[PDB]
Amino acid sequence: MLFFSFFKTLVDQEVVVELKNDIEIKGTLQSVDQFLNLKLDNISCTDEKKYPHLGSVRNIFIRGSTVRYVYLNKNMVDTNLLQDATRREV
RNA sequence: GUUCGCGAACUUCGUGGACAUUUGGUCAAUUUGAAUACAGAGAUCAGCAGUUCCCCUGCAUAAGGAUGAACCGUUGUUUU
Repeated sequence: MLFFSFFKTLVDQEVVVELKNDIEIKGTLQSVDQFLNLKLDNISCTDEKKYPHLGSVRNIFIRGSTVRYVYLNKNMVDTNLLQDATRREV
């Protein structure tokens, strides 16, 4: 519920998502749910070989388990609030 | 006395003017114990940068504005 909240707080965000099977895709995050899935608007290029065989796909739904990271910058994410939340929880 | 003019028989008589003078004119230079010299030793043409003041142009520093750029940021067996 902490992490879900955090994800929600990142609504409307151009972020790169590296998947398990060598798939790195950029996109503007829209919807966030209990199991941490990502629907990204406007799919753009990150790398040439790793980026998968898509083109006209402008909207996607990433399965939450298959993500390795969610590549944020240092100007795109919460931190000591998260820490506080963690502390509060057991 | 010395010249120029005119009257009478170049020559001479009768005659009217004019007749000072010197200072102010030393080549220097060198060889002398008068000779050599011989007037005395860079020119002209043309660039460029400098200096000052201005104007433009580009950069730098100071300051001081104006404005842009998407989008949210931080304190009982499949997604654990």
